[PDB]
Amino acid sequence: QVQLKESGPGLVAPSQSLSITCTVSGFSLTNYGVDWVRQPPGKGLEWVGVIWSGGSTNYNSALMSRLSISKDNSKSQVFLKMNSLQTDDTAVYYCAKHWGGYYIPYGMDHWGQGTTVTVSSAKTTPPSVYPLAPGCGDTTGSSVTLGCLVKGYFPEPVTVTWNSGSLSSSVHTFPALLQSGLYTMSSSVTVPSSTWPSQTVTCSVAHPASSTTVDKKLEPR
Amino acid sequence: ELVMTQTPLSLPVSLGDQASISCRSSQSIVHSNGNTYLEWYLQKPGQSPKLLIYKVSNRFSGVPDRFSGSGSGTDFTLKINRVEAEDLGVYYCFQGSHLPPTFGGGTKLEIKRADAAPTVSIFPPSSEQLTSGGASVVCFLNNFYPKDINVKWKIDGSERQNGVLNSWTDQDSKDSTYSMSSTLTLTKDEYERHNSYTCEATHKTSTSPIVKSFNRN
Ligand SMILES: [Zn+2]
Ligand SMILES: [Zn+2]
Ligand SMILES: [Zn+2]
Ligand SMILES: [Zn+2]
Ligand SMILES: [Zn+2]
Ligand SMILES: [Zn+2]
Ligand SMILES: [Zn+2]
Repeated sequence: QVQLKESGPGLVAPSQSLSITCTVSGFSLTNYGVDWVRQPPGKGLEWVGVIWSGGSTNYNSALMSRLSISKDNSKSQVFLKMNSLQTDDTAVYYCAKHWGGYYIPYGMDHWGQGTTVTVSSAKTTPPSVYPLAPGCGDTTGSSVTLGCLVKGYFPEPVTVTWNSGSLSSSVHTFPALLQSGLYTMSSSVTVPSSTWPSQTVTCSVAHPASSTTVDKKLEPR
Repeated sequence: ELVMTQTPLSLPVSLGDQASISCRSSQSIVHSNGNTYLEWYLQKPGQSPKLLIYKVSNRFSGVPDRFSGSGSGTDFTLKINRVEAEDLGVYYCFQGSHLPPTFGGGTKLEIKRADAAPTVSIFPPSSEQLTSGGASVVCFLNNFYPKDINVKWKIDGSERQNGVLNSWTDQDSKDSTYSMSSTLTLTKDEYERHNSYTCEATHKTSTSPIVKSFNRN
């Protein structure tokens, strides 16, 4: 079974260095070449570079003077170094193997899961969570939409869980946006209106990065 | 320095119909060895890219024959027949022959469905936020189609543009609709000096806007 697995720092300051290791499983680095590809938030894929099974490298035109790609064959690991980081370098970084084991790849075979790299000068900040509850002035019927507003955190991401997962029943997760240097997202859940406020509804907000879990009971008024 | 340009950017297609994606290179891609190295990748929402077609026209293992690629020297097409729900995502042409390898800009495959009006709900600021100094009024527009939609924020019947943030979901895989969230952020002091807050959603399902509001009282 062929596997690729990237480990990265997560967050890095905007002039420091980035170093990502991709460990390889199920095939040897003396047989195949390895591509690094990146994707900035909401943008298309960019080819970053390649290290060939030989040991030689090629870099993307735009990034070629900041990039170095090395490799330890014995350890099954591939390294990407990147100097003088820009805010632009914020991306998910993937490694991929060539399916052609010879100097002309037919394509990129298997891919890693990718690793998020965030480049800034903001600091780990737990999120503020605020409940989103109907005004006592507009009673609907069949069903009720409730929300949680998750504001002022860093870095990405959070996960909002509703009632221990008991509700995937129309959860909508709105992608985070950047606000005053920090992220904000919101999540909504729709439930039968005979079960709220009758029965308890909670949103649980995990922010692994700061090690915080925040719960908010959703209550009328 | 070898630019691949994909069209269209976003391709609406009915479930079971045929989808057709094209890629053009700024320069002919053919190696004087007759060979031509063009591959098509698919990236499903939240997933790693995966190889569909590898030498203009070759299917990668496990890829159903309803996916086909063709093209000459600068002109290439991916064709998807009988489009299923699994087919949704962004398609990328890729060229590796010529150094450096380069992707096209991607084409989002969107599932066409019947128009659907949003369910809108406005939410006043929580008191715990008010305590903090801020006040965000929130509007959810859930489960609509198509994606274009206009949110207009009103404060005592006056339009407000400053401090609005909007966020769309990707297309739902089950019902094929979009949802979006609009947030108006004011200071507590700003917020407390007005009575009404109004969310207005204009959407092709109606010439009438859908309006939700509350009074602070
Ligand atoms: Zn390569
Ligand atoms: Zn394989
Ligand atoms: Zn050649
Ligand atoms: Zn067949
Ligand atoms: Zn060339
Ligand atoms: Zn939905
Ligand atoms: Zn006023």
